Amino acid sequence: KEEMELTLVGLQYSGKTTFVNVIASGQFSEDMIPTVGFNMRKVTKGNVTIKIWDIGGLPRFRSMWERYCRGVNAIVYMIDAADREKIEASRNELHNLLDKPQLQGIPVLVLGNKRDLPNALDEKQLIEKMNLSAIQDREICCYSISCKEKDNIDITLQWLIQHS
Amino acid sequence: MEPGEVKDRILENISLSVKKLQSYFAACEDEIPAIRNHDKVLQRLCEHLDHALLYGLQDLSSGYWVLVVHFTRREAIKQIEVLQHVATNLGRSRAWLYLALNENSLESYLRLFQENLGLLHKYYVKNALVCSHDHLTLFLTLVSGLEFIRFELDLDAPYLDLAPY
Ligand SMILES: Nc1nc2c(ncn2[C@@H]2O[C@H](COP(=O)(O)OP(=O)(O)OP(=O)(O)O)[C@@H](O)[C@H]2O)c(=O)[nH]1
Ligand SMILES: [Mg+2]
Repeated sequence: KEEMELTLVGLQYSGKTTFVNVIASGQFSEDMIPTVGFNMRKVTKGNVTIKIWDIGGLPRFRSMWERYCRGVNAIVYMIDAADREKIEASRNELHNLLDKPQLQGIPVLVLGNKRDLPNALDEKQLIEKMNLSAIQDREICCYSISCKEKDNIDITLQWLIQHS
Repeated sequence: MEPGEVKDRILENISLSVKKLQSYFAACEDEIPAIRNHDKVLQRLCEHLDHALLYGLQDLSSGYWVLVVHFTRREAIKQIEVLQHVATNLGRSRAWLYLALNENSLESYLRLFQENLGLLHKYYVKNALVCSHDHLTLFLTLVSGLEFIRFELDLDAPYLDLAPY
């Protein structure tokens, strides 16, 4: 099989580990354990084996994000689209990560997860509120997804495979 | 003397070593406290961590390196492979341990052990400490005590290649 590496970052509770579970086994769970440090999983989709570094998003682990993003094929930045109170912190952590010189040029996929919830932001609002327009020195894309209801999981995978 | 008692002893020795290192680190009056290779508390800790990870290896001379490369990011593997004064896979196992402590990552690695029993059984005998569910869960609890301790260990230590005999 072909191989690629991706790193999944984003604030706690945004659905990073849930996303890995959904694309690995199709299984959504309402109750989850916060990731203490990092997880790693291999998932095969078609003929690409993807090695996923799933980093904890709790505050004390964000200092680790750059370490695990260096050299990978793409970074997936996960956002709880329904958690308005967290968007400001999510915006700041994303722009802080992308300011790191050793991550120059790596493509970024911003995922607005939990679109099934009633107050979830849509792709257009997420782009504005995360100031994605201000990123002009790398490829960046934004999709609104639901791990629970499965919206846009397939196009997310398609994007990741195009960056193998 | 029973293998269960032996494994229990190793874990008790890890427990005591973590506690002594915690107390040493908390009492340090340096402006930037950091555990280093020459600290006796570090040497005792790593001696006992190394025991737990070498116990029950199918191929002792290759060390736990051949397992943990499955769980380690590429740049860290490369960094260990190019160390000038670490020449063997056993030494690389120990340098990986020092790096894991530097990165406060031992818990994440031990969780990957629990999630990969197939890999564990390829490298360890059934009797091994990491192959016992009860013992591996306790090991993980013990090392969670190193999460907020600053380690500044030199990975390129030549004594790391010394094999048991
Ligand atoms: N309603 C809804 N809930 C979701 C969705 N995706 C994930 N969740 C829930 O969000 C919660 C957080 O899940 P995790 O996957 O552990 O979050 P994480 O980003 O890995 O968190 P850390 O490991 O702390 O960084 C879980 O309760 C999931 O059930 C979704 O699409 N819709
Ligand atoms: Mg998680």
